[PDB]
Amino acid sequence: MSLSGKIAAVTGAAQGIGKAIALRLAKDGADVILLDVKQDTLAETAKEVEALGRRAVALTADISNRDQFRSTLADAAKTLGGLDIMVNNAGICQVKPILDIEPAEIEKIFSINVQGVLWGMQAAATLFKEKGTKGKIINACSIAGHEGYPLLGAYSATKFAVRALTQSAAKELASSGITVNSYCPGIVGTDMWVTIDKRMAEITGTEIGATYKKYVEGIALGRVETADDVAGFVAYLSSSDADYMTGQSVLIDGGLVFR
Amino acid sequence: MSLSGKIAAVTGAAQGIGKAIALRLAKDGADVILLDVKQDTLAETAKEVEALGRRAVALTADISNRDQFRSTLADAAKTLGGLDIMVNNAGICQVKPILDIEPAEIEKIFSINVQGVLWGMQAAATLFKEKGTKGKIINACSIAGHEGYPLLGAYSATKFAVRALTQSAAKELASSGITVNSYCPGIVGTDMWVTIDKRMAEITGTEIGATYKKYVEGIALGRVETADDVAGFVAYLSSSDADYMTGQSVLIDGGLVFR
Amino acid sequence: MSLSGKIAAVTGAAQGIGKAIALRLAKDGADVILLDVKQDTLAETAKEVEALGRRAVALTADISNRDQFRSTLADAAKTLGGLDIMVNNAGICQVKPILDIEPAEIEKIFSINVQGVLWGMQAAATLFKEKGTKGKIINACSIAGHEGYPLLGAYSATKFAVRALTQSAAKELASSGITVNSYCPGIVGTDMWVTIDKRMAEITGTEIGATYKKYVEGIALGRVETADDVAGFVAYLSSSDADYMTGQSVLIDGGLVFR
Amino acid sequence: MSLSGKIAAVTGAAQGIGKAIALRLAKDGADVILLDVKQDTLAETAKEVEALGRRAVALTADISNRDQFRSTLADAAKTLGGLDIMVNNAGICQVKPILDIEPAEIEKIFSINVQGVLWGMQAAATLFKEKGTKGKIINACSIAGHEGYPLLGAYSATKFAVRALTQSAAKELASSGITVNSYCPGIVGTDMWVTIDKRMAEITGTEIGATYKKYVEGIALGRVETADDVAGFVAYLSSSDADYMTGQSVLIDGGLVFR
Repeated sequence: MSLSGKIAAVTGAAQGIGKAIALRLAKDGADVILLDVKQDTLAETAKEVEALGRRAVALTADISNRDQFRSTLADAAKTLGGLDIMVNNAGICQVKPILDIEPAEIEKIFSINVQGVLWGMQAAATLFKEKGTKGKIINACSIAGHEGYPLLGAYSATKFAVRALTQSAAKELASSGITVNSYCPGIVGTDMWVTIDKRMAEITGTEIGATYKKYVEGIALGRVETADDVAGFVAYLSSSDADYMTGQSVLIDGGLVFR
Repeated sequence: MSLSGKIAAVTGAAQGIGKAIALRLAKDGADVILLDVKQDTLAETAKEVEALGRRAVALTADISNRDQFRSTLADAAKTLGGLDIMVNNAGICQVKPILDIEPAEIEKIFSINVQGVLWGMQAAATLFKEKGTKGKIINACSIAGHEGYPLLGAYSATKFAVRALTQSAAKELASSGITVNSYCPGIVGTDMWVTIDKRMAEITGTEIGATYKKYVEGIALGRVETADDVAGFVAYLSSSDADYMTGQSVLIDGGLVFR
Repeated sequence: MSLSGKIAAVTGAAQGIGKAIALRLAKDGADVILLDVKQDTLAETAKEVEALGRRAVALTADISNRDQFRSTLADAAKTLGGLDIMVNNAGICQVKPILDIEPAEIEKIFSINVQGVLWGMQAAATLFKEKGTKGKIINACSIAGHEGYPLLGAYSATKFAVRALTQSAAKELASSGITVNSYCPGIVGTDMWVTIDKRMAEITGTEIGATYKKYVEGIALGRVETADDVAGFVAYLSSSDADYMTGQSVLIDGGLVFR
Repeated sequence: MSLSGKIAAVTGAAQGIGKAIALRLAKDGADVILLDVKQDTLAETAKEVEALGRRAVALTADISNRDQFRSTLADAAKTLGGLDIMVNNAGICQVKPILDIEPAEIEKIFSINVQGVLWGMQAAATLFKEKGTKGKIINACSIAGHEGYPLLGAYSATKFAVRALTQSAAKELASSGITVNSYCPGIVGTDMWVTIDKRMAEITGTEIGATYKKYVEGIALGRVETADDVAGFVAYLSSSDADYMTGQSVLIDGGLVFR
């Protein structure tokens, strides 16, 4: 029971990877702050956390709004009595060739994926420094944060930027006893990849379905990633056994990118 | 005379590294499109190019304005009769601890250093694809694009993002015969580093002068970098001898970051 | 709990990091095959494992002997009824300037650190494949397998080699259901660094104290690593929460090398 | 022009990439020390160098013999009146699955590819230091020194080792005014890849054709590399435009490995 007496906050917690993370951290002992954008789906996840025997707080928030993130996270931490782990999971993906990326498009993805991570690090680090907590910041990165991919230039740019922020924050926050690491998933099997494939097809002229299949064919381990696969590594990063790890952006990707 | 009959465009060309690049490319044979923000200093650099025996066009431009960059670069290319090399050199630096970075601050540095590079790649690639030119795109990156540094989180984030964009664009533009690479300088000896040191001191309590000295002490080769050091490698990247190199972000840094 | 029913083998198990690893895997549920070079100290460690209610086989072996390692590992796996996890921990260190490295010296460290890892990988994967088990190979790498360190040319070369073999093996063995990863510790012992620091001053004219400050006081977390820090991450890599991770060489180094 | 007055040594100079390198350095102005294993083909290459109005010394040597390499290089440097540039080009390749690599096999490739590079570095740096020259050591690395490739475990391990020794040597020799870098070609010959592709299918159950497509048709630029591509970058690394570059292992690979 690694996380007994701990409090973890997770962004994008209502579904997908963030939900899996929230539930895994709750199973390992933590009370959970669930942040997302739709109250009704958040409330459902909150009940599943409470069913596992933990306390949950479920609040809508815009991770791209610096001051509101800070205040909302502080409200939730006050309600539960602390904060020990911050998982900056929420992000968005875009698909567009380098030549066709437009200004509003790229401003939008940076606002969510880069500023939103930054604002969450700041909100959590502020709270940690208040009680002298040896806190953990855990950011969502990607295989696309280690290598730039075609048609994913904007997304890759934001995940490289999250890696940068991970490193700079690890170095600056170490003297406050706060570690900062990222997790880098591969191909996580979702309806989302069906959407990516569709777009990719219309852009290129390949057959619908072909691109998603070809990507899966590339994974050394021969299967797609589950949200629980990602959650298992986030659980390690949340634990005492990661105390001495900081600044790292670790691939759990089935053998796609090798570092 | 590697660049005879070639046309190169350089952003931030009026001074510093961009000026050194412009002059070196002109010495190697190219006619030069000089882009920057002050007409009077641009005009001076233009005259030095013309003194080396080349043609120059010198135009003010805001690299963060997508459509204006495209049209201005096109005007200059029409005036000279082509475009073969695009050097996205201009950028800005900020100094601020991770916890204190503000929304307008980070929007500003991304607009210049990330969007501005993107818009220049798009402007140049459009022109190359018009005549079937085997063009070269060369982006300014940094040691801070390979490792995140303390107090340089925003800057590092933008240079990691430029590396991403370099990779994704190299992969997507290869079939058009266009290569995309970046150069990554170290500590380039300038009044700029005196300013960085000053800020860093006020933030931390170290002595004015101490931080710049300590950084120089770190360079394996034992001397600071000159703008001509950077220009020499940009000259290689502009040449035939770099035809088979694409997607790379190469450190010319005196032995600071090792990849 | 985490490794209930599993059997693990660990080289260099009698003392040090390897003993910590062995004891942690036993605490987590695994019976252990302890391999090292001195029977008396192996026997002591086996008794600690047995006191946990775990089964232990303790056998002397030379990791650099391909055929002997194969047969000794197979003998132990037969005794215990299987083999799930192979930790290639044992290795040696040498401190010598690049210019002074001699033929017998470099052959010795490659024999132990590179051939020894390869022979272990071969011994364990032969067992996993002949039985059909989904096994895990876990190799000891280092900060020095990610960056070459002064006076550690030979050691760094061997650790880089280990990372290469981790990646090639991960790619080749994935279709047999076998994962291959490495763990990369930072600075555990400090005496070697005093030595290195002195010798760096003598051979390059660095100041005394300055290399030790750079590397030992350069650790972001501000403390040296313990054997338990290392064993904690090895326990993660042994666990089902690492099932989807392959080909990786992960730094648990207190913030020294950033990837 | 670029290397006027310089003297360079190149191993594997009789044929192939090493002959291209030798001829390019001669064209650029350097007298050349040609080192290889067969006197008759060395003599032919020396005659091509001499036809340029350059001086050549052609001597047989075994790069894996430390003392002999030292004395033969010194003999040649004395004949020509100095030594400025050392290119450690010669190496061998092997294709073998990780599980099947044998002791004499791996010892052979490490002897040639790792010890041979180290002995060359030592032979040249001894000369540079005893005379006080600011020399350049340039080592042959590979895509396989940045990522481990299937069936190329041993070769990849040696090339990773070469990158380590490049970095350690760069750090140790900088204070003597010596730079150390590596060049990392991609895919030049295609026959080896057909072999690898077949053998991958046999050992992992991949489809025939699928490995060759992944690696050979995965080159972004869409064509294999020539010896001239490699020699062009080696010419840059020999030149004063690389003075500030040290510790680097640069990919000229058509867009295969992205760093």
